Amino acid sequence: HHHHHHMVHITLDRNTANSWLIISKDRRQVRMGDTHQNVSDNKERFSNYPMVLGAQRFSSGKMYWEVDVTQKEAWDLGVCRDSVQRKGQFSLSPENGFWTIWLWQDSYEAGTSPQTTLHIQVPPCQIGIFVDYEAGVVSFYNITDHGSLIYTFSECVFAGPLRPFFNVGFNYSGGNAAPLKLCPL
Ligand SMILES: CC(=O)N1Cc2ccc(N)cc2C1
Repeated sequence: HHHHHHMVHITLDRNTANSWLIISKDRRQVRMGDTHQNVSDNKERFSNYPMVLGAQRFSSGKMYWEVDVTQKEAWDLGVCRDSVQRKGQFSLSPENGFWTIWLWQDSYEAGTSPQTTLHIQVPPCQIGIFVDYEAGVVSFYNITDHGSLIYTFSECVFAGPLRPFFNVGFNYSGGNAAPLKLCPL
């Protein structure tokens, strides 16, 4: 891919974070804390899962960013509508306003309904995410494997402003404490 030149500087929005997340001072890294992080509740926070949004909102254009997933066992990445549900249980699907991929139990899957099996030969340490708003496209790239394509959602019906979406995953195993990190341009 040659999407690198649409690079955007993403930062995380503390106000949207699940109350157990710890976001770095530079707002470029997030990890699961071992307890509640002593913040007030608000209507923006994801309550049920270790999720957080980017601060940036996109309603046009082409955008590209990269995320480091080194040594994690579980995570979700992509974009979502600004108006997605925050409270209670929900599935990650385009019908619910999410365009995502994930790692879970040693398999990679795209957040379609039902989910789609991904075929990745080189487990990624960094993921590239490309959004073309006008084209209705969200694509995922394996930066560890020379930028190879992972998955493309096409004919996307965004139906509103988009935000970068992150899930650091639970850490029941003790093997998933590592952060998600936004990689430098
Ligand atoms: C609401 C719910 O079922 N959750 C969210 C959450 C957050 C942190 C921890 N340690 C456990 C759980 C389970």
